[PDB]
Amino acid sequence: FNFCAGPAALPDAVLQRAQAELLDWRGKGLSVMEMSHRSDDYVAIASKAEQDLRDLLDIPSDYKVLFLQGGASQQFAEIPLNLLPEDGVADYIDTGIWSKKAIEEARRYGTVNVAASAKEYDYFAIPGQNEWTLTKDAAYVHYASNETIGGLEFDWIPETGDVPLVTDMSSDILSRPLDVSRFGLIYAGAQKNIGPSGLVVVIVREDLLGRARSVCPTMLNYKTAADNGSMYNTPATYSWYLSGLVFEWLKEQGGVTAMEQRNRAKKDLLYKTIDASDFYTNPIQPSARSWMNVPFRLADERLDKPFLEGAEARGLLNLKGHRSVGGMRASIYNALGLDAVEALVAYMAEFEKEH
Amino acid sequence: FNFCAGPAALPDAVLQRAQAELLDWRGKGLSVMEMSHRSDDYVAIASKAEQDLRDLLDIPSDYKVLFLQGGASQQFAEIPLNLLPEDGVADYIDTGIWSKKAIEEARRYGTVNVAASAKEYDYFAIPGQNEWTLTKDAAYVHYASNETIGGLEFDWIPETGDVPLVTDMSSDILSRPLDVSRFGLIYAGAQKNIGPSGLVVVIVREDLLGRARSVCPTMLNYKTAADNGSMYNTPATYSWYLSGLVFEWLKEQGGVTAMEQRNRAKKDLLYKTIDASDFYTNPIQPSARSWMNVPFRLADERLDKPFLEGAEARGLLNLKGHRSVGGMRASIYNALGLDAVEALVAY
Ligand SMILES: N[C@@H](CCC(=O)O)C(=O)O
Repeated sequence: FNFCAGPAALPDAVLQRAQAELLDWRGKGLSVMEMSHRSDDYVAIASKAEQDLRDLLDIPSDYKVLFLQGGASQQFAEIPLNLLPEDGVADYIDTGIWSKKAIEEARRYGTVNVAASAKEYDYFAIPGQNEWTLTKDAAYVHYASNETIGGLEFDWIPETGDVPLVTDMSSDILSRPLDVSRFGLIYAGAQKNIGPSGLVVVIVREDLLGRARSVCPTMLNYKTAADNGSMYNTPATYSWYLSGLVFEWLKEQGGVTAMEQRNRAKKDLLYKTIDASDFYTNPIQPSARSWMNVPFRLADERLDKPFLEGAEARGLLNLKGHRSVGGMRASIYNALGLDAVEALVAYMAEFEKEH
Repeated sequence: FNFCAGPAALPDAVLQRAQAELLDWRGKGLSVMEMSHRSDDYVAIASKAEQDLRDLLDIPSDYKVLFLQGGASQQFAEIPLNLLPEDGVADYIDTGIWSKKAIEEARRYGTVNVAASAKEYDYFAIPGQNEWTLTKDAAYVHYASNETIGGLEFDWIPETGDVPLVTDMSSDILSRPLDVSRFGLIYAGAQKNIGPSGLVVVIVREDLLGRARSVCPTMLNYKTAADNGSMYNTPATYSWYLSGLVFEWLKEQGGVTAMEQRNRAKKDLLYKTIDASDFYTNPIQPSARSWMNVPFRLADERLDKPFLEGAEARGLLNLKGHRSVGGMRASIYNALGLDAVEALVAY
């Protein structure tokens, strides 16, 4: 039971599958690691991963789906490099640490307008859109769907008229249905629900491609990736394959509709437990409580060490909160079942009783 | 038996170890795939990978060793972005496809002087340095030590004074001893002679860092990966771990001197076969014949189909040449034993 915020737990079945065929994929005598990315076998693996992702999220045909490298952090530069004209303005929304890192990298490429900030609510809530100061002809509006450390998540899709929406969904993509047509670009570092580290998925409106500024590297150009099936150069071949295994696994589990029902029940159970007493606390207003990342603290912080030691004594790993916040944090991505949250909540009850 | 140009086959010992501990690395109930890069277990893996590499090539202490993403191609932009002042000049050496790709990308960031071209020699030979037109005040000199497609390789190191040497060693790194101190920057896509795709190794003089131009992305700034142990953000954790297994394996095999002895054998054996008859042809002059990639044409190109068939028949796979090349090519990287070249010369 691995509650780590990222890289995240992979489903057992996915790792078992990758393991069983690691030396000899489909009896061909080759690891997927040993495959040329231009071989028929690898092309079919890659094309199927792309298609399975379109199927999962019902991605419209006028979106490109890219499998890139460099982590979500590299997108903080790739987005304005591709989508922000040199004299333009980008709107950014600040809801915590990751949306602030995106902001900082964009300033190096042009003018950023920070159109809203959760600091007015001490990051316990997201400012409603009526408080936003959007720029009329902004090149795009950027926000982080889910702040992994802060446990703060959009339940809703911002209305921005004709300005393309751009969203970091690294930590909650594929956790529930998603109306992709609302967005100009969706991206996700894979190490939460998609899969293996390094890999990044970018889902982008075709009509937004082709305007990368001249200083954008070829390898950071969306149109170049799109035009070459994410194989302009050598891709992260094993990582791309693994994410394919995850997409297949997701489909067999009942897709994003099923993840929604499961993730809602998981999130409800843990929040119910925390809200029950004043021994555990989560200060995030219900309207923006993340389904994926659940920070909480104990009333008496002197009990942190015992809590974590006991948690590790049970099978409940990596509940330690990010050092910026302290306390605890249960990350409960797609790969974690209700049994995981059941076991956590059972220990939390046992612990409260003794203390 | 895998004569593929990329990626290299991985040593069976490595893949078997990777398979055995994919779910439960050293009894911790955890996949390396699921380890945080900030965790102590993964920190030790990554440090040991770095250190083993440093040992393997005898990298001096004033070199940073970076584990990056995005393929060797991405270095075509990262190099000028970090090492080429906007008001400056870079010398590039053209010996074939990959060194020309590197040139074309560089031109987007400043002035590029192509100081030498194998064009005059139909890429059958490398122009000696006295034919070169180096720029005295150059930020660096870039060349590819091994042109993977063309079988064209340097056996000598350019002497460029106080101008930094920047070299693409994707296909030949770790195949022979290397005098790292001669270079400003070495980079290598891991897929070619190490095995893991995506990952890139960059080996760069400390004193070259810190001068990247304002438009350089944070994630493509060498100083950034250098000051953060290649972990400013999440690295390609699995590929890094894999490459570490390969480094461990290389030490067990006698390291890089032992690789040199083995590769010279494989190289010399295949080349002996081709120079024996008029049946096969390699046009590359002996002085620049690659040890790593060995292209050869058939006297009757209309008989190339039964060359391949009888090869797919036997164990010998992936011998067809690049779309642009036309013919055959064998890649005899480190993980390929003499028995493979033995097997090949027979059929
Ligand atoms: N084999 C599981 C871990 C099992 C456990 O310790 O709970 C995994 O790595 O996904």
